[PDB]
Amino acid sequence: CPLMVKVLDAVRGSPAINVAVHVFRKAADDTWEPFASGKTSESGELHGLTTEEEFVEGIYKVEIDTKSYWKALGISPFHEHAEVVFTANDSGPRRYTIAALLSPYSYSTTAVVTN
Amino acid sequence: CPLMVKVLDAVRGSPAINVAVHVFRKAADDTWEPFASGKTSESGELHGLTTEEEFVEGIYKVEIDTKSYWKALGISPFHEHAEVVFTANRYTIAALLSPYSYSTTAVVT
Amino acid sequence: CPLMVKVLDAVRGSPAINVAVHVFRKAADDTWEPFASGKTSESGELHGLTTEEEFVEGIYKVEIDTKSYWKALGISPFHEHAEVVFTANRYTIAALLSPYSYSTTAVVT
Amino acid sequence: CPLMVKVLDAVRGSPAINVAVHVFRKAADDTWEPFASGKTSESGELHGLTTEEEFVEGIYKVEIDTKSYWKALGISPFHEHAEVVFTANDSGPRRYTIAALLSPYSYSTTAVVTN
Ligand SMILES: O=C(O)c1cc(-c2ccc(F)cc2F)ccc1O
Ligand SMILES: O=C(O)c1cc(-c2ccc(F)cc2F)ccc1O
Repeated sequence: CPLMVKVLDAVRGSPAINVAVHVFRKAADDTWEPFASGKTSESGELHGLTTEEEFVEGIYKVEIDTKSYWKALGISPFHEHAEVVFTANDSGPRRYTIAALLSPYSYSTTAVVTN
Repeated sequence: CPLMVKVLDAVRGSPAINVAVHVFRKAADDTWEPFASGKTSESGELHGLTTEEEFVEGIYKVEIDTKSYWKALGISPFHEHAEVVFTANRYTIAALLSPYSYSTTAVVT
Repeated sequence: CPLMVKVLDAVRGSPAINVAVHVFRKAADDTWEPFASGKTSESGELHGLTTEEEFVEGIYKVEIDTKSYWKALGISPFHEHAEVVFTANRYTIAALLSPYSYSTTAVVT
Repeated sequence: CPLMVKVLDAVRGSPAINVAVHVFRKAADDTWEPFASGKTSESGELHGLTTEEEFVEGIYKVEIDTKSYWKALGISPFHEHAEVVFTANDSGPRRYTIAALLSPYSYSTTAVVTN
């Protein structure tokens, strides 16, 4: 599994469950094409987005729909969403985990990149 | 000054200086229109982006060119940039930068 | 002012006001001795902890009473406090607070 | 496994491997007693610190030896270590993951607490 997303909730100390995630890939003509989407599980994880074959070199945008998450919990947050934009697989294939930690007026994002 | 940006470097424990910042406002047709831009100062701060008059309610995007910042230091970064997207309904957008990670917070006072 | 502390609230997007901060210096016998203390201001800042004269090289501990802060808001927090331990060899110790998480950074200029 | 520690490296985008972790428990007389210790694996994780039976109610300090980690990589970091101090199991037993994200002049810590 070459692209995984993990989301945690810094207010509740829990995984962030059922968070919508949209992934896009920058096309030849510089527009963002829909690549893959899904939502985080009970463990705050989203797997199965893509395959090794499909996940070619490119610039990818991972959009985490944080606003809808916080709104469902009764919190009016600051951000519309958390976007993570990165070049992937430009010196051959890697496995990426995009991790986000969410608070209503703040988020943090890191990537763990392995061979 | 209703909107300011502050950027810090988590590797060096310093302001992140001369970092390009571009701000956009969402247009009626769902396009991002150029609003304001600047480079962070010696103190890692960017002031004077806009005025209370022009900073009306709307959806805004603040894009921080983190890649160029790391590249000028000879450090390979993960992200293409750091984007902060919010509805304006004083705003300080702060970002703390590492090569493979960033945090962003809004202080609204 | 060689040492200042700044605390922000990540739930409200605001300075964290009236937060108790205690600073200690490590003694020769490996004990923590009381050095300086204060409460954060309306801007979430604590200045005037010490002087250049007294702020000599050594190991320092900055303890931020985050538990009391959340408790006064009716929010059950995870941590007892936030501790920052460093060797002093201007220092701004910043902390960004959530109920189950905090981040701390040092800006040294 | 009721107490786990996970450590990531924000400079390299990798788990933080072989990081020393010391856990203490506040004793009756207000001193910190050695509870458990170990070091993070190739995945940046430390498991097997304690058992359900031993991990009673109390105030625990988890000390992550970040300075030694950064020094081994040629970086002179700001902090001596990252300390996480918390009351555990005070409304019955829980499972705790203490997560840290490390940069030379900054760290972040969150806890994920489950039943
Ligand atoms: O599985 C993980 O890698 C994980 C990670 C975090 C976390 C903590 C701090 C941070 F800045 C980002 C994170 F994704 C919090 C909890 C967690 O379980
Ligand atoms: O001026 C400020 O508001 C400031 C802020 C930080 C900081 C710390 C942690 C974090 F997640 C984000 C930040 F921008 C670090 C240092 C700092 O001076």
